Amino acid sequence: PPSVSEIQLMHNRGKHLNSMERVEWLRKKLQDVHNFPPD
Repeated sequence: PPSVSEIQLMHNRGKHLNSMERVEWLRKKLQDVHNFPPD
């Protein structure tokens, strides 16, 4: 489980900075904001 699976295999995360990951997944995870139409 290398960098290709540091997402699904690694939930411990924090593998580089990840702060660049977070702010992105916020919008696909917080409640994933794409659900505005899919309400």
